[PDB]
Amino acid sequence: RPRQHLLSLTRRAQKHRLRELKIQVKEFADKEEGGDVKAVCLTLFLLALRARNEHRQADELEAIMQGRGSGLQPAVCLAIRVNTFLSCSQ
Amino acid sequence: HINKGGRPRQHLLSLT
DNA sequence: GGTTTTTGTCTGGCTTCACACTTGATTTGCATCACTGTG
DNA sequence: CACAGTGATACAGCCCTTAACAAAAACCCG
DNA sequence: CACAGTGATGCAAATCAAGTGTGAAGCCAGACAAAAACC
DNA sequence: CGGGTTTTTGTTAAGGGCTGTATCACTGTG
Repeated sequence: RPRQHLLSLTRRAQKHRLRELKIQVKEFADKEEGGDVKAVCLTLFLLALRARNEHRQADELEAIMQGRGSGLQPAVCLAIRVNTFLSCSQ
Repeated sequence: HINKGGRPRQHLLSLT
């Protein structure tokens, strides 16, 4: 049977394409980086995303992995509401 | 073996 | 039938999230009020 | 020399690949 | 029976902060074992 | 004290793609 799309695969049915890769991934992480796998994959994914010209997604991932800056201050929300010529209902 | 020196290896998340 | 893919399981051990009770202490949502503006 | 718009358009800035080389900072040991 | 505002007010609904011990869920180990679409 | 080794950062040019800003003749309260 021909293979299907990788994203459409379930959580369990996608480990047998990555079994033959995580071995060298983690041995490289041990021998060169120190042992971290999530961090080195973060670096690789940021590099791939920036090469693909998806800097918006790269910045979103950087923000979510770093301290979450989500949420605007009430003062700046009021500043936007007043300077952008907006009304309360809008 | 003799140590040849070199710059220390920082965390991969701390580089450019 | 062959071949490849796709799900299923196996037990001990680990981490990670939800809740079981209670009492307040807030934050947030939405209806109400008499009006406008284009004729 | 009022000052903050008003929106479509075009050009500049910043950044990614190729690959080989160059300038520069941190330890080791004679 | 126009309809989308217009913002302040006030009450009701929702979420949470405080205490620790549980349950409930996802995943890890490497390996074995059934369904399903093309020849 | 300074080569020697290792690691960090930048540089050269041809193209592609996203993002930011200047430019054009106008507006209104008079």
